[PDB]
Amino acid sequence: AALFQEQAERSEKLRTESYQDNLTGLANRRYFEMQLNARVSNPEQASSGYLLLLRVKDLAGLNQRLGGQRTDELLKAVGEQLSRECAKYPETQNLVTRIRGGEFAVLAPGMTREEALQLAQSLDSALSSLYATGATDVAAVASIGLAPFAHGDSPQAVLSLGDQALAQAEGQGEQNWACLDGDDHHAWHRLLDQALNQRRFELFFQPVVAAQDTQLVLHYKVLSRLLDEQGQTIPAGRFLPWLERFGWTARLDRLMLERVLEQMAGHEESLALNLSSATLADPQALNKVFEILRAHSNLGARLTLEIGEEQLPEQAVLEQLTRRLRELGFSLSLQRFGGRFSMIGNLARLGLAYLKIDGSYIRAIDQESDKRLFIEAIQRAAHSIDLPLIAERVETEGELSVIREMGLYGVQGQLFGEPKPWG
Repeated sequence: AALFQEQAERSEKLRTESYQDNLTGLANRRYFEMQLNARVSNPEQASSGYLLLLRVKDLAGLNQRLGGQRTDELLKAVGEQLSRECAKYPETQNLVTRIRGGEFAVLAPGMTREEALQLAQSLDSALSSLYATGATDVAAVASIGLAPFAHGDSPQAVLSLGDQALAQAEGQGEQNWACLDGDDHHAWHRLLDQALNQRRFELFFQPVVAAQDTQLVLHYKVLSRLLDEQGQTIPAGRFLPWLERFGWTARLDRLMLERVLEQMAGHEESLALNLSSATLADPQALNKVFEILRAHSNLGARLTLEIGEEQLPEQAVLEQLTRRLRELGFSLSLQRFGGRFSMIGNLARLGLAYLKIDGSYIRAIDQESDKRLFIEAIQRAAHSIDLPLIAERVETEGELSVIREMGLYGVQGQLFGEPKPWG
């Protein structure tokens, strides 16, 4: 509709003005804090990783010697070099940010120490091109700091050692980057290859219930758990980066889908299951998926496939993708959605089942008006195309009462039950 188009635009303007750095087009400090806050807390996404901080050298002197305009161009050029170098690490998607003046930050969930050293050094070399270019007249260009973080670290503390790493880089008149002080890489490689071959991944399930009546179950989200040697389960937050590191995500998708379709035959409930970019990229993996769905036409009305917003293929592949699924009787949704409509585009025509809102916007939504205001704008656009919204990571009675007020369709999170075994 022209109505959708207009509502989506308001929504984008609000997203951009709220969460995007005007100058560079990167994310801003608020978005980075929201992400750091949330991305250090949930079991499904990587526990550990690295924070990278980057500080342009002598910003004030540059402004004085080169002028404000020439300095703004350098800042954008720095932002662009940072995007390029981080692109190699798909987990940094949407987490490349400009904090203050000449200070940038990137969060890299799951990144190993070896990878962080590689990024530091490749970024350093990249940025040196900005001196050769004359974009800056400081030969050193910028200071870089890397600091590790784990699940359960306070965001304040993570920023603090990011700052120490950065300060350590500075006291070295010599060397622009510093990394603060596997494994075991080989154990994960063998653990995972075997586990896949042996089908030793369990299905866990988390209820997704109606926001407007929490006793009513909408579907169960399926989550993958790895068994250890003692039949203990390991969370996806820990193993998934390794699978992606080894390039085995598509293997898990295939195993998970066959297993889910086997288990659905014994009951009448609806389920949802991830479909990774890994599966979507290899046409041979994709076709096995269609093959597998064709054989289970009967279950299509009960299974929704979910793609992460950060893993969306081209609108073209997306459009045909929803088309093939619809012919098989299976439905498609987005999860981790952050309102990037200029990236979905033809959304109105996809006939998606729902959009699940990234838990980062939901956390503390009863206490942070910018989040509440942004989700309301998304609900406005979605409402006009009859596309329901489902909030992820609802943990609090306060968050839930606000989601109700906003008239959203669904809610999921600790408040309603953790991922557990079952039917």
